[PDB]
Amino acid sequence: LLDKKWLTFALAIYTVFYLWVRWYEGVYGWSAGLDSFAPEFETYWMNFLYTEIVLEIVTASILWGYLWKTRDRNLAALTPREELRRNFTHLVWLVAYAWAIYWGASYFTEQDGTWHQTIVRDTDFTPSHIIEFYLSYPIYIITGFAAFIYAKTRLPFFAKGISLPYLVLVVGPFMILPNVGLNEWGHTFWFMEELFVAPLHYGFVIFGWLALAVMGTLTQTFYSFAQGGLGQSLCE
Amino acid sequence: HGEKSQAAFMRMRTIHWYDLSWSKEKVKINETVEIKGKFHVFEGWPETVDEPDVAFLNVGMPGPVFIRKESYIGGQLVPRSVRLEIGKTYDFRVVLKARRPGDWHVHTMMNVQGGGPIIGPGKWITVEGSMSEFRNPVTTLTGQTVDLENYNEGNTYFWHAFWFAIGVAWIGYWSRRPIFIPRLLMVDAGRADELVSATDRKVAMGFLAATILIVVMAMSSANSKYPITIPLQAGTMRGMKPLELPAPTVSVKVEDATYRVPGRAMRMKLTITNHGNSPIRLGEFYTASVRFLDSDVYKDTTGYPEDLLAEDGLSVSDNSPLAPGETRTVDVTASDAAWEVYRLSDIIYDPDSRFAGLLFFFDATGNRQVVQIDAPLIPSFM
Amino acid sequence: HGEKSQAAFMRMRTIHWYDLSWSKEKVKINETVEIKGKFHVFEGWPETVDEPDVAFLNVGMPGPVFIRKESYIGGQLVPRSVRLEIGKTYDFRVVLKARRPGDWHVHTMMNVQGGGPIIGPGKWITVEGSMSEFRNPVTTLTGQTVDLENYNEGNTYFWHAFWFAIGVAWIGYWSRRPIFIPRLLMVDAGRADELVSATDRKVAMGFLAATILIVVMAMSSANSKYPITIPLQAGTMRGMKPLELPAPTVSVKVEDATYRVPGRAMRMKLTITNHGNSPIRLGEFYTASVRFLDSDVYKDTTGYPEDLLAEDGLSVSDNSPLAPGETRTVDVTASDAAWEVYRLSDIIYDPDSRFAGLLFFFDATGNRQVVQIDAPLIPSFM
Ligand SMILES: CCCCCCCCCCCC(=O)OC[C@H](COP(=O)(O)OCC[N+](C)(C)C)OC(=O)CCCCCCCCCCC
Ligand SMILES: CCCCCCCCCC(=O)OC[C@H](COP(=O)(O)OCC[N+](C)(C)C)OC(=O)CCCCCCCCC
Ligand SMILES: CCCCCCCCCC(=O)OC[C@H](COP(=O)(O)OCC[N+](C)(C)C)OC(=O)CCCCCCCCC
Ligand SMILES: CCCCCC(=O)OC[C@H](COP(=O)(O)OCC[N+](C)(C)C)OC(=O)CCCCC
Ligand SMILES: CCCCCC(=O)OC[C@H](COP(=O)(O)OCC[N+](C)(C)C)OC(=O)CCCCC
Ligand SMILES: CCCCCCCCCC
Ligand SMILES: CCCCCCCCCC
Ligand SMILES: CCCCCCCCCC
Ligand SMILES: [Cu+2]
Ligand SMILES: [Cu+2]
Ligand SMILES: [Cu+2]
Ligand SMILES: [Cu+2]
Repeated sequence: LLDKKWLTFALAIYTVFYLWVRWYEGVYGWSAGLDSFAPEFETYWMNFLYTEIVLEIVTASILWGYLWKTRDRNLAALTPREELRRNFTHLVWLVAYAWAIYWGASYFTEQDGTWHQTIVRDTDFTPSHIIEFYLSYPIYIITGFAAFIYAKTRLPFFAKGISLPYLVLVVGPFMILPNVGLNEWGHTFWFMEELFVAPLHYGFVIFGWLALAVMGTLTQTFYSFAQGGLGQSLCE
Repeated sequence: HGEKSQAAFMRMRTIHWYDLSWSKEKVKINETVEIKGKFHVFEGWPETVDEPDVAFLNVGMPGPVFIRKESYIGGQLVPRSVRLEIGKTYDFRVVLKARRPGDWHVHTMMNVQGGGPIIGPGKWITVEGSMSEFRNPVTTLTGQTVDLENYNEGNTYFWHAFWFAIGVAWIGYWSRRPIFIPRLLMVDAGRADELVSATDRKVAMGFLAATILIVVMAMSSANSKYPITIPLQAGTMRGMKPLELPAPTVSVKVEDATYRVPGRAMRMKLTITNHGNSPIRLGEFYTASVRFLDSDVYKDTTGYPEDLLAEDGLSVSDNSPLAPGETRTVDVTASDAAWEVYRLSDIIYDPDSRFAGLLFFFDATGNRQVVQIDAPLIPSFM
Repeated sequence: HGEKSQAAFMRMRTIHWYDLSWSKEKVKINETVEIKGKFHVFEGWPETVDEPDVAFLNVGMPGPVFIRKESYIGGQLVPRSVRLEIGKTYDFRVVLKARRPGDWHVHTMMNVQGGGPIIGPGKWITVEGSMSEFRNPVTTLTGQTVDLENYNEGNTYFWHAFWFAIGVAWIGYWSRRPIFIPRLLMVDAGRADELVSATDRKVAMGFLAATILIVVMAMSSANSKYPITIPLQAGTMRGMKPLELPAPTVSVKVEDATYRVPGRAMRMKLTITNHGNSPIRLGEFYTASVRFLDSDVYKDTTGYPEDLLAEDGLSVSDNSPLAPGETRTVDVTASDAAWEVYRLSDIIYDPDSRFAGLLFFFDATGNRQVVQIDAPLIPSFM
């Protein structure tokens, strides 16, 4: 069996959910979403914020707890074939993480650029940020933490220690979320402008760099793949 | 739409918009709507806002639902940032062409370099038609007429697709062979020197030479066509002509101004001295885009936005005509739901509880006087 | 000489020099030449240039071929930076003493703190003689007369040579023994502790003590001699007295200004309204150090630089006398080889295609009026 159709679901769930989110913000961007003190803003975007934060907390808790509870206790007696299967599953997790990172750090981040360049910033909880800071960022954080936990709990290569590149790849992009404090502070106190290249945004930049640890993470996963079932063929 | 969020005192003492007018309330696609009026730069400009040395006359709107055809300060076009002087009054005019159907809240706003957006009163303007009918023709000094909606779009798409295709071809050429694990194992286990061999180096030399040559040829071709180009035209424009207003014949001294917390009313005691030679009467109090009117003295006919207009929201304790030379002290109450809807009552949250506004005094004949008032605004709780 | 490189619009709208005069065109060594004139700070000062809050009246020249004996703004000496006000006109006077023989292009220039050099018209001034005859005597408040050409030169040379000799003596003392390879080998192979031994430490203690003692003694000796010293005198000088010009009786409105690309001419349509009580006639157009003259109305007699002077370069479509109260619109063409030589035509490269200048109107009696004009300058290609 090896690589199964979990990869198709991993791509499709993010694609479909974010296409629906884009449709939602296209429908309610203006007209319940321009005036932050208007009553329909509360029912169309503040309610969205509340629901998404609650669901994110619940989903993160359930997913991480399940992955940690079902952790493999007897990793020593794991056959190379099952190890290859688990390596492919971890690669599917990494694919989901990469897709979520794309959606969060490219699509909705620049989408918030356009929104904040075309309208007057009205609050810290604008429709664009509701979708970017508090939906897409938590979603990719949850996916990255889940991938890290899966590697640590199923792959003997990633067990017996915390991989530094994986930890950086998972935690650095997470630090973009608390960095929103600098964004809000730097937009209300510093820089009465909408310059996207303002130094108030360098918090996203610096911690966006830590996603480059995917290179060390991926060579680690390549070595984990090539442990027992490295071949032969490869170098043969 | 981005207002009702800014600090109440900051909205009160930056820029006072008055004599606002809108040519139309409902337009077709490609139809023009003109917004006129005056704005006065308040003398007590807050220190947290940089002085309006670099200011831009902008339009508050949800993206380009209109295009700004023209904008004027004084009587001259202002496509760039302009310098304003504190205490001066300027007249402005913005011409908008409808582009996107719908109901849009159009604000006239002034962006200040180091202070941010100063949003004036917003008016609902209806656009009907189809966006597909919109045209934005311009005629160049080279004698060609182009539509700004789609001009250069094909060229942009072509060049971006071409360069993307070149990069994809490079990556795919290297991606025909196995990519990650065998190459990693070859590099690690012994010297590699086998995964990059001719004609790979020849392909790379061809790619590099073709890239440089194509860039040079494309630049030369884009030079032969469009032989006449100019750089982007930028730079703050000085010498904005301010309005030459006559000195007001009415002097007003504010003795205490209070507002109830909570409440929808603001109260102030004014000592009004009438100079000149006509009996005056207080007709309006404008504080922050909100016009409190004494209906027995003045009525709005310019179609001011209803949610910003308090037709009878201004009550004067003694609004009888004030004979010339006479000085009297009256209690003025400005009350309307707008005071809470636009969060003017949230000045209690502000670190500077001072208000500013404009008082409009009218005589029997109908001619009006504009006087500016500013004072501390003291909340009252008991 | 550094002009013809700066942006044309920046040269047009910073500072307008007029009424320039030169006392002499050809001087001997030690002879004085005086440069007089007026400069007007343009109201539309470009935002990229910092406001002339800190400005210095300088001289453009190839090094000290002249020495600046005196310089005045208003009527008072300005050896330091000065504060200028935008829109004001100041009169200046620079006194230069010839120092180096040759033919020198002397410019009056204004350096602005955050904008750089603003170079006025330059004039060729011939200096004859020998540099060896130049003297620059000054008399101090201590009652001694010194020549600034060589004062303190011997003392400077002596002290520098003395300290250089001390350092060379130190190095040579250590350089008598072998330097690099044996010392490196001794330090590496085992503990060294042999290449620095008494009396080397005694020589070093002597060097240190002698250095400190000589510095202290020399400072005390230089304090006993020259007991009276003052620090360097610096600081921007405020309160420059501007010229009290009468308000012009001529109002000019620029309706479109165009220049051909390529070409050596600039065309503009002006609406001139003549107030006052005398018939006026347009006699000059000054744009950037270039004076376009209508020879039938005015002739230059101040010896203006020929390459900057267009004697008949100004053509007015109807330059008949303009009766008081009369308003007429004329087409004004300013054409000369200077427009291309000084790269005024390279405003097409500029990111701000706006011009400014001065129009000089003359009546029959000969008295003149200065009016300032500024407008967008539109290139024409077809
Ligand atoms: C990593 C863990 C992430 C956790 C957060 C997830 C956020 C989910 C969305 C929050 C919505 C909210 O809060 O709003 C609730 C909205 C408010 O719209 P309404 O006024 O009812 O209009 C009618 C509803 N329409 C406008 C959507 C038509 O209504 C709802 O009940 C519908 C919400 C549907 C969400 C599930 C579909 C997602 C796409 C399919 C692929 C997954
Ligand atoms: C919108 C919410 C979707 C949540 C979907 C979660 C699915 C359940 C997670 C999980 O356990 O992994 C599913 C697959 C296959 O791995 P499994 O083989 O099930 O892992 C257990 C291994 N074990 C038998 C040795 C104990 O492993 C994967 O690679 C799953 C990737 C799914 C896409 C990422 C979604 C994460 C959203 C926060
Ligand atoms: C918020 C920012 C995160 C800070 C980063 C710190 C974590 C980085 C290192 C790391 O992840 O290791 C913790 C473990 C991995 O195993 P170990 O660290 O070896 O210890 C396992 C025992 N422990 C689960 C109690 C920790 O991983 C887990 O066991 C996590 C799964 C269990 C947690 C599930 C409950 C959380 C619900 C919200
Ligand atoms: C790899 C990222 C793809 C992002 C595509 C996207 O944002 O799609 C929304 C946009 C919306 O424009 P449109 O298709 O006209 O439908 C409008 C519906 N709303 C307004 C809700 C978005 O177009 C589509 O839905 C095309 C489907 C692409 C599938 C990968
Ligand atoms: C890595 C490069 C960082 C350079 C910082 C920068 O560009 O700051 C511009 C800003 C100048 O402010 P300005 O651009 O004039 O802002 C105009 C808009 N307001 C006045 C509202 C802030 O300077 C500061 O306030 C100090 C920045 C400290 C960086 C650690
Ligand atoms: C207003 C001047 C701001 C200067 C900022 C300098 C930033 C340097 C970062 C090392
Ligand atoms: C090393 C490649 C340099 C290319 C220079 C091309 C100059 C063309 C002038 C139009
Ligand atoms: C350690 C050497 C300090 C020298 C001080 C000399 C003071 C002299 C006062 C004129
Ligand atoms: Cu609005
Ligand atoms: Cu005002
Ligand atoms: Cu020169
Ligand atoms: Cu001038």
